[PDB]
Amino acid sequence: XXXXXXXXXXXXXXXXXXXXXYXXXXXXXXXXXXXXXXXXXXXXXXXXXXXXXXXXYXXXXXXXXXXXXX
Amino acid sequence: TTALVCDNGSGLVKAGFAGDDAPRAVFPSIVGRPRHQGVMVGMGQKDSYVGDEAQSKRGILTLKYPIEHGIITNWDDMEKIWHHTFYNELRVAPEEHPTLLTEAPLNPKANREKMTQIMFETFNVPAMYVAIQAVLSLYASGRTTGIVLDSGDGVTHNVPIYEGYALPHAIMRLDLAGRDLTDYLM
Ligand SMILES: Nc1ncnc2c1ncn2[C@@H]1O[C@H](COP(=O)(O)OP(=O)(O)O)[C@@H](O)[C@H]1O
Repeated sequence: XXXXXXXXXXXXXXXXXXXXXYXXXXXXXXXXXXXXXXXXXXXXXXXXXXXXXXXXYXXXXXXXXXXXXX
Repeated sequence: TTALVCDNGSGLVKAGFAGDDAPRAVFPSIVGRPRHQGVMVGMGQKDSYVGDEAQSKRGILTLKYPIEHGIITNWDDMEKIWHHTFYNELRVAPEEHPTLLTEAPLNPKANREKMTQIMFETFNVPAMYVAIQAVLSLYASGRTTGIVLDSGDGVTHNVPIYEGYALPHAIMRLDLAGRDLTDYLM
């Protein structure tokens, strides 16, 4: 005969019960703007790299000093 | 006072006073550094590691090898090694002794000049000498003439020595030492 408390509470409840809507709204929306940094993890990477390769390590001494021998 | 000798024949590194039968202890001349973010905040970060300490610690450390082909690659690293060796093993101060240096023969002057420059300046040390392997090899083996083959960690040698003299033209010098062989092994 009506639209009621009973039905309004039904709608309210259903809203509360729907996990898909609210969880998707929070998680999927927040998922997209996720990331911006010059990561320190990559600072580690870079530093290690610096330590990594003979072309820096040996050559820095050997090209520089064996220039002048005598 | 008393007199002290470093062996820098490559591989583990050998140091000891005159007249002891054998050096006090010996170290690879590995050098190594961290590879990973340091994530125990409780840990003290030390950024470079050497010697059996490293030999234990190795896994996250990664190695640099400061002597190629008997030629010592990176001076300041050597200086780290050297300082460590004196203080940690030797409990010795640079003033304390003459010090004797051990050299691949027939190799670039630079090792001579910087080695001496550093060790007289950075260390301050009563007396210095650098000596060619074969001479020692004879003295220990006690035959005044000879020819020596010694293929160490580093560059591999032929020297005939006659009694009391050098034949520097005679001499052959080769980068064939066991390290490169080992890398062939893989
Ligand atoms: N038990 C062993 N058997 C065979 N070779 C070894 C053994 N221990 C060490 N070596 C090798 O001997 C060398 C040790 O360095 P060393 O001979 O002192 O070189 P250097 O002549 O430059 O001083 C390295 O090549 C090392 O791999």
